[PDB]
Amino acid sequence: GAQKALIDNPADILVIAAYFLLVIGVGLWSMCRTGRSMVWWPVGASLFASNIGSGHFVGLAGTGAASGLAVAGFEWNALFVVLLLGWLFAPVYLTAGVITMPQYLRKRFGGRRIRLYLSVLSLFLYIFTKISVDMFSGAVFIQQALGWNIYASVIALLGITMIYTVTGGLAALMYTDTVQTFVILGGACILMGYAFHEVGGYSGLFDKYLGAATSLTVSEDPAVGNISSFCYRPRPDSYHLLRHPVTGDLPWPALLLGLTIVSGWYWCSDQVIVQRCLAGKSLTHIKAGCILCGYLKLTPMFLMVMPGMISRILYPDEVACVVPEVCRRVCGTEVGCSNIAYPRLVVKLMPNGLRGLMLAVMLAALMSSLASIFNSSSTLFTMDIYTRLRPRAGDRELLLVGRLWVVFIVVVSVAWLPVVQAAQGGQLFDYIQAVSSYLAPPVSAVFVLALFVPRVNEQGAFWGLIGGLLMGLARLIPEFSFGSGSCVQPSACPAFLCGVHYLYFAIVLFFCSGLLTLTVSLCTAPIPRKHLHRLVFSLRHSKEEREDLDADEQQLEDISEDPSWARVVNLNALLMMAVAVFLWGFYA
Amino acid sequence: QPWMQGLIAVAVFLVLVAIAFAVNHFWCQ
Ligand SMILES: O=C(CCc1ccc(O)cc1)c1c(O)cc(O)cc1O[C@@H]1O[C@H](CO)[C@@H](O)[C@H](O)[C@H]1O
Repeated sequence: GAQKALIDNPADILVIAAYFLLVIGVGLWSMCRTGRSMVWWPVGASLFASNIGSGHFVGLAGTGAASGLAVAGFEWNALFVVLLLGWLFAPVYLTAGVITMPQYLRKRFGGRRIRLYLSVLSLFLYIFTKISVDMFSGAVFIQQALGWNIYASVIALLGITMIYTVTGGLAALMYTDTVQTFVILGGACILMGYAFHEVGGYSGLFDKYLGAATSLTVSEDPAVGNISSFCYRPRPDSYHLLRHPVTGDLPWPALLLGLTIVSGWYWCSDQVIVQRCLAGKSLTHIKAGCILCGYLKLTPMFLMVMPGMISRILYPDEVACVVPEVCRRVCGTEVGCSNIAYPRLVVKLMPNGLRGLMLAVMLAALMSSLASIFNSSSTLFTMDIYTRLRPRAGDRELLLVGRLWVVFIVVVSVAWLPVVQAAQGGQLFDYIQAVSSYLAPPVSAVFVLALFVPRVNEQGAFWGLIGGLLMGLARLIPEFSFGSGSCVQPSACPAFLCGVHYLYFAIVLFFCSGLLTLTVSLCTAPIPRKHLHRLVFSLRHSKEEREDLDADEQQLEDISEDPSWARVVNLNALLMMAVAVFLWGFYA
Repeated sequence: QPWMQGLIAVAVFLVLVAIAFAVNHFWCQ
């Protein structure tokens, strides 16, 4: 049931089929075939591509189409945070002898409680933030390509995902990941080129976006009424990075002080970020790659965000639709529709042949990303949480419970899929960053206090963590539950709660849980100094043998650099940051 | 103009690094 749709000419059919035959080709080959050593350039480029996933294209273009240029702010916070990985959070995992921040918080506080809690928190942030967002992004791409419901589309994205996993898949990653990322950035550059051609240049985008609004502004359903021009016409400031502190969609204050709290937690504590970061031969290599990955945080603004805007100019009757009836008719959700910006742009601009390659590669990536995250949530669940409940495991038995977990989280993500669909007025970006502002800032506070206040004991961290979840859930649940609605039909939850921007609530939850940590901490017994060495910043150059806190439950450790190459790397970070800041000043 | 706005931003940032280097030299020997 598909005819004379821009994917149904067999140039693109042959190209999509060929690529998902070549990925199973690399995979069955891989099945039968069978910390250091990565250099500045390759380990910079792995950080970049760690965050370029179809979910990013969808959301960052979509929010581009909705709000103008200031989601690009997001990305330019990222490069200052990656620098601070490369300088602050990367040395600490090197000095401590750890890899994971769970391994660090096992050495730093000691108890099985904080490992248990972060593990359960990580399960909720893969169900809410990774699995459901990836399923949703597949659904969107597929709908714009071959009109199909969300539910039918995920049935298919999970069908191809299961036959990715069982036919090699995650074994044959390094080959597939290198080639997927090369042709995503290739495809993205070609399609950007086509978008700026179609709008009539760069001058075209800027002279045409602020008038790009829809013609259909009235609803059959009364109560909605004659829809206001506040809502349907684009925002009067949408060429600027820095917005009003209080009435901005992405307030300046918030972006700076509050994305750091949340982007910080992502770069300090992700499995993939830290696992790819600690592949250098050296801290100099790590630092110089973390400089190159900044130079790759400005490409997305052109590659992802400006195409969202050109998706609004070219296709305003769909991308910028306001009326509850017309939105459902185009994107399947009353609340809005910007989410279709990047996929609609791919289907309708990229010419025959190339079109299928770009759809194939954006789809094989969600196959890989889903398969990665199912494996990762399975180990974490199978080890941390079952072992604790029942440490009597037949490894056969365990491998069942490992497989039965993946069934449960497929189902709970698919259950959650319509909340992700109309999440923040139909803005995937905002939902991702809003979930991560409700759940991250406690952990941000406990890791920035662990590592710079040695007085903070274990009682402290745990109750900081648990007192941050209750404040955070006192807004994350209440908001996904009273609905969020949108511009046309405002929400219902009150602003004693969901008034303020989610990034401002991240700032308050950061400082609040922080003080819980400090106060429970200073009312209990301190950690003795002897089992704190090369864990706190005050004791990183100590050279004194310590009697580890995890060692109580048991009964690549170099930060050297050539100072000539260290002067080189510190120069290149300061040049890159000046370049970044000038690009920010231009688009402020 | 936007390029005036860019040069203002980098000028402020270099001043910010000068405050940081003065802190490291003077208050963090
Ligand atoms: O996709 C890549 C790129 C691999 C690559 C390596 C060298 C190079 O020169 C170009 C590319 C990648 C990575 O470099 C590090 C990772 O740890 C994971 C990677 O794969 C996926 O990256 C997705 C975003 O693109 C992410 O959502 C997903 O979960 C993840 O598995």
